[PDB]
Amino acid sequence: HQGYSNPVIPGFHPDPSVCKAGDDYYLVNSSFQYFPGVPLFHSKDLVHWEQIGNCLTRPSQLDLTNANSGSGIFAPTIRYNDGVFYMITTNVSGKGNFLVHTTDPRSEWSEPVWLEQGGIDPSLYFEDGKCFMVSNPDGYINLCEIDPMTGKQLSSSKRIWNGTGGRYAEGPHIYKKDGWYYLLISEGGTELGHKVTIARSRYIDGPYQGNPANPILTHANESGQSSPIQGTGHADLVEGTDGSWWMVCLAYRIMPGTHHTLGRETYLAPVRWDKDAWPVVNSNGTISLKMDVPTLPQQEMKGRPERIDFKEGKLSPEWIHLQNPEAKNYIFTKDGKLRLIATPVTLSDWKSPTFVALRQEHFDMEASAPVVLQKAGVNDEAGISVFMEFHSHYDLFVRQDKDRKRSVGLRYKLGEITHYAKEVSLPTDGEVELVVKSDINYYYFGYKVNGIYHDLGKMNTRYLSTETAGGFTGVVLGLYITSASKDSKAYADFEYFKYKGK
Ligand SMILES: OC[C@@H]1O/C(=N\O)[C@H](O)[C@H]1O
Repeated sequence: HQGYSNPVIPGFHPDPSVCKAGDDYYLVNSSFQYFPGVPLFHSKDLVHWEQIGNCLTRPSQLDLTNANSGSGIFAPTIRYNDGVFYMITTNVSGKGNFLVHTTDPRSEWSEPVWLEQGGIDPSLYFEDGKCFMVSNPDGYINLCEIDPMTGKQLSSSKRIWNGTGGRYAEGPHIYKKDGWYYLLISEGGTELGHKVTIARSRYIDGPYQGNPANPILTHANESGQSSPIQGTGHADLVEGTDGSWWMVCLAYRIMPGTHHTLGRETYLAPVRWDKDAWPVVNSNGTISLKMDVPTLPQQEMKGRPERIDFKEGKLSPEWIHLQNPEAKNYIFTKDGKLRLIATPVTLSDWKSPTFVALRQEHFDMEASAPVVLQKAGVNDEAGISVFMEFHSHYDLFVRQDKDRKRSVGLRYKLGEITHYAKEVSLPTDGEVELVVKSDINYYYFGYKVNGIYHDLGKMNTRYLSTETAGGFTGVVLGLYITSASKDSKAYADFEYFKYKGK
């Protein structure tokens, strides 16, 4: 009933949108180049969230050809109306705006319903048996009516607002309260200038008048400059079960030199919203890591296991691939290991490698996995990659050398640099466990064989940040295999994946 920590969903979980279905809450994030797309969460208290799945789970729903950290799936919105869940988003690597729907969030969602109105950050609002769509073509918030089942546009598009004057007006959502249509948007861009602004009108099609107190949430001003959280924005308003008001929003945690590697994460703020009043977010339009505020009655949810095993023969919803995966290269063995089949595709090829990953969700963490490389030709490799983008990733691996010898290598890919930090000869018997640790300053790398851990050294975190590497995503930790030899049938088995955050 009192207090929680932010972020409520750590690591790469940007552009949160939430809906209330009775006493249940469901939340979606943008996923960019990753498959499956649009992670889908469930909560009873807005604080604790369980990933129950992903909205885009089949190739027919999600074409990621040539997608990267700056393309693919952008901000999604989730809405619940009359027993139907709708998820509306943009695929910028494909045909643009669309939605999918379902009556059961845990089931397979529909095929895409492609939409006419352009721009990005589409969102839906329902009233009087009608479905209204907003998005942001040419920087203007546009409104139209749609049939959400057929995707047919039923009214002409109208420009309803263009924000307070701040840059990159996006994330529009309409709500109705106290006889006003409230239009909430993001301005300022998704870096340090991020802010949430709100306008209202007696008519859904305007004219909209801005809140004199805008912005309603931002760390861009003097009041936020010292905060370890920056870039607060892309909010979605939601009602508590007790009639209180809340918002989910994105933000990030800054690192030295103004860097962030954990992506934009999902944050929660309380909102005061009196009858006939404008909303005020957490008193002064800021949020904190420790939120000492009343909450809905709290219920803990299932999280990521400290040791993930593959005995069940199914990866949980948390696991993500680069672009559209070659599904036959990920298999589960008789003794319950993850088996990854090699292809020649490296992690720098801008195509889908045999690569599957979990988001890094803590500054201080340790992750590890045993690696059993088999049927390998010379220079075939398998291991763990600390991955931001095809041009920005640190790779720790077991490599097949000549004469049945093997080694552990550590390779840093940064633009035109491909730097071999270490190449260490292995003992011919002994299962190798590869180990990646981190703190806010460095990744540390090592390996364990025959009960002895060996340090392979460290590398700065800043080179994998969004500020350095570009794009819209966060660091992921991936298991991978790449062949580089004539006619290779190499594969590698991974018995578990350990992840523990401090
Ligand atoms: O990518 C175009 C805009 O740039 C931004 N921030 O820098 C906004 O979030 C995008 O809408």
